Amino acid sequence: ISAVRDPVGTAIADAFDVLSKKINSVLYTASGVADATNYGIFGLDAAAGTTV
Amino acid sequence: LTNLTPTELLANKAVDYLANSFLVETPMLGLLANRVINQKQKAIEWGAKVA
Repeated sequence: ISAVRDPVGTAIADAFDVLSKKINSVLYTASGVADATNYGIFGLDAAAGTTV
Repeated sequence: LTNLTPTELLANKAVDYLANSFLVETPMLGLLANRVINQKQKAIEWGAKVA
């Protein structure tokens, strides 16, 4: 299949997809600390805050 | 004259109709019917990015 003839290309596409998805995830709840869960991004629950 | 027309000899002209109404709707087949692929190979191989 064409997605195996380039394992590099396929891994690049997979990493791009999961990277966009992680970016979307982190941009929501990212306390701003850099610990591989939130990536120094502040998102919205550290930008605006969590609760009242 | 009942006897003189025995039932063995009275072939009445039937109406040319067969009540052949049975469930033939196959829309499950219907959709995904024009996209049947006739391979020349028995196996169906493809990739699946599982993770």
